[PDB]
Amino acid sequence: QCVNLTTRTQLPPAYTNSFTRGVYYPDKVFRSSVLHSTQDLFLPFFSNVT
Amino acid sequence: GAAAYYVGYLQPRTFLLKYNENGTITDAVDCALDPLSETKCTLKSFTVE
Amino acid sequence: NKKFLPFQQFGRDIADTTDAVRDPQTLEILDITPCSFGGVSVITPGTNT
Ligand SMILES: *[C@@H]1O[C@H](CO)[C@@H](O)[C@H](O)[C@H]1NC(C)=O
Ligand SMILES: *[C@@H]1O[C@H](CO)[C@@H](O)[C@H](O)[C@H]1NC(C)=O
Repeated sequence: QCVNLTTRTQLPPAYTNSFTRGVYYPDKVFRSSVLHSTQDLFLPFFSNVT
Repeated sequence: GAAAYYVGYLQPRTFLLKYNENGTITDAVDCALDPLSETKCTLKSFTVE
Repeated sequence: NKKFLPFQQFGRDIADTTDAVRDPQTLEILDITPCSFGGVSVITPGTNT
């Protein structure tokens, strides 16, 4: 198709902050009562999410 | 109509985790946010005396 | 006796090794205790005695 949107508004991509979001399990590995820490492709805290 | 959805970008950060008895992630602590978070990741504990 | 989520397979210890597992064929929680207990101690008196 080529029909445009009816009410497409030309709005800028505004910004909010990822507070504690984006905390995933790094693998399929169970832990218990430990304070593990590692590096992987994370969602950075408090950054501009669109 | 009224609908909201947010977009985040994945970056190679470094986090601290805390597991409970049941093994869920209870708390998440960043490393490279401020020198306080750097300190919490350096001591391998988020309870700095 | 832990809470394995169905994707969670490998239990890790504080020493970051393999602790608790699950058979990929049959869903079951297991626990591992390593072998090779300790060493050899020899008690003897004096040979001339
Ligand atoms: C988001 O971007 C704006 C400029 O586009 C900047 O002023 C603001 O500080 C950013 N937010 C954060 C949390 O850094
Ligand atoms: C673990 O799960 C059980 C199931 O109800 C719950 O009673 C218990 O409080 C949980 N423990 C933790 C540390 O989350």
